[PDB]
Amino acid sequence: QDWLTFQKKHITNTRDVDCDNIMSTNLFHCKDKNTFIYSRPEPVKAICKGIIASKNVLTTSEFYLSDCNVTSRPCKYKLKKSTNKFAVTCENQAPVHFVGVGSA
Repeated sequence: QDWLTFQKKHITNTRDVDCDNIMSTNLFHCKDKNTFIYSRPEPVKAICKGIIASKNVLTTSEFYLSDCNVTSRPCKYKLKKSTNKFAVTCENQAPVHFVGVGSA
């Protein structure tokens, strides 16, 4: 989509996110699982340096990222708080898509 709205979708202001509450917003619209990126926008975009075409890149740094995984309970979750690097799809040297946490 775009660099700015990607922030609205995955860039949050809190490491301790009430994702359990947030999910009632159509943004998450009672999702099963979503990771967030608690970061400044600039550090995030820096991963995409050199990336013109749309392709995913792995973060060189570790970021404060949490995964809301829905339990057996309907739209109720567990929070998994992690600090790791992530993969994002960059285009025009801007992250627009989140691929997921998973790396060495």
